[PDB]
Amino acid sequence: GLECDGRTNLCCRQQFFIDFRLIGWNDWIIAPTGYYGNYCEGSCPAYPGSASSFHTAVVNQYRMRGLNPGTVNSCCIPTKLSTMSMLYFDDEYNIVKRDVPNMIVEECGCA
Amino acid sequence: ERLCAFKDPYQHENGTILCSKGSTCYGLWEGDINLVKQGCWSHIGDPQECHYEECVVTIQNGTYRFCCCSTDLCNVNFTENFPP
Repeated sequence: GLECDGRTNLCCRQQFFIDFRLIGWNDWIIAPTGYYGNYCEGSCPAYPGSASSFHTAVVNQYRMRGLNPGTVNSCCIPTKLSTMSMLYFDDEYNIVKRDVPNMIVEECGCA
Repeated sequence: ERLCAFKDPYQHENGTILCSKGSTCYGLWEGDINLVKQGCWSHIGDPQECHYEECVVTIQNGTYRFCCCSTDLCNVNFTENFPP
């Protein structure tokens, strides 16, 4: 997968820090102070093996004639997710540690 | 897997814990400084926080001290050493 470097506009994984300080949540979440949740950005192909190449010829013929075929483009989406440990306040002021799943995007890819 | 100190008064026979593969150790202390929680910290993906040979502490009360560290049982004592 691609990592966003700020140069390419292809489907890439951009690093994104979520600061609990900015959103005012450091009062009930003790740790971490924040995390690199990241996200997916960039362009994808139109979305196989041998039959999909036939659809390729049909699409190219329709576009060549000024018609529009199935413009079902792919999407830049997370393909690999990791869990994150969190240490925070419970609603009764007890200290609860919970590993919250699917919190950090580690790879992006096209749907 | 790593072995970490453990303590949870919220719902340790000998004081060991089997962490999932790739986790680290953490510890939370609270006035007169006594321990509130210790165990496995599976938050990687932010090595700004969990790259330590020993437990290191860096709106909040200002009383709490949280660390995470990489070795076995390192979350038993912490240290602060900022340059003046």
